[PDB]
Amino acid sequence: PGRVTNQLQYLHKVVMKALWKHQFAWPFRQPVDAVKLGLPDYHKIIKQPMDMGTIKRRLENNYYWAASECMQDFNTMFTNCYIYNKPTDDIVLMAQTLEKIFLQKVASMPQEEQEL
Amino acid sequence: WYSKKYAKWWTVYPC
Repeated sequence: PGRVTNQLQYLHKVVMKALWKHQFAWPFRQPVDAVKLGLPDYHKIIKQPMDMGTIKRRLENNYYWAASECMQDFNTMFTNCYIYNKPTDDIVLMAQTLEKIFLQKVASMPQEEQEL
Repeated sequence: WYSKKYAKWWTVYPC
């Protein structure tokens, strides 16, 4: 039930392009491995894991029907990091840096969504 | 493995 829209193509070709290459992207390109990291409480706190590797694949595979779905996955990723981790943890500053770039890129997105 | 608290110690995915 997926579509290609102008906003989803923008989120793929402009927003994700910028975030995927960023120096702080590496913890977020793939799901958190709570076993490997030794975080037995991770999945007790985070009930909807999300990462940029999953988002990127959904964009590539036209999984989304509408840009809001992709925006929601980005918000889940960032909030998940802020909820699980502590405010002074490095990972949170990395996530906030990525969120700043996300927001700056989204600010130039077409304001109206249309299928292509 | 990496530390969430000290994540910036690592420049790339350490696995």
